[PDB]
Amino acid sequence: IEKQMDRVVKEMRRQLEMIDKLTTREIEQVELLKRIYDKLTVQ
Amino acid sequence: IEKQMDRVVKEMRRQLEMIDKLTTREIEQVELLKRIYDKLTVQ
Amino acid sequence: IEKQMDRVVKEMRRQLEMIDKLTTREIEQVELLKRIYDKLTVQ
Amino acid sequence: IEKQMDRVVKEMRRQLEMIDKLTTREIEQVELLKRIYDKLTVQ
Ligand SMILES: [Sr+2]
Repeated sequence: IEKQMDRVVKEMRRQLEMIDKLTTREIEQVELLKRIYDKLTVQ
Repeated sequence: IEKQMDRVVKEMRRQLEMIDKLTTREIEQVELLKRIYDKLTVQ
Repeated sequence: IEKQMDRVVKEMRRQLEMIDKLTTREIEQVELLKRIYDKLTVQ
Repeated sequence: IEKQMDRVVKEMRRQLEMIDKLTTREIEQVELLKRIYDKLTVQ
């Protein structure tokens, strides 16, 4: 069963790398949203 | 296999931190989107 | 070790429920984004 | 524990499907955000 647990650890870390990237992309969306809102506010 | 099991548990704790971040950022984004839509729509 | 694997299955399903909710929320963001873009396009 | 291990593998496959969706939707959102920002900015 150690062969299977080995595959699980590897896949979890691969999927986490993907979620990590997603997290970075979401930060950009927030910053872009704030910029868009400012273009719509008098200043 | 206890060593492998420990690795799995720590990856899950790491993943939880990431989901928490995605969840809170998602809220910030949607609230921003609604505000932006309102700035463009007849009130 | 069955006690630990039991906790892993439960936690994975709990975290997936969270990702499932996130997925639904993201669909809304896309639909909201399309509506915002249309308010900015002549028609 | 092989039965529990199988449950874990299937949850991971389910999670992957979800991450794939989040990843593709995120792209659609950012491209929309950039287009919206452009519609509001001097070109
Ligand atoms: Sr988003």
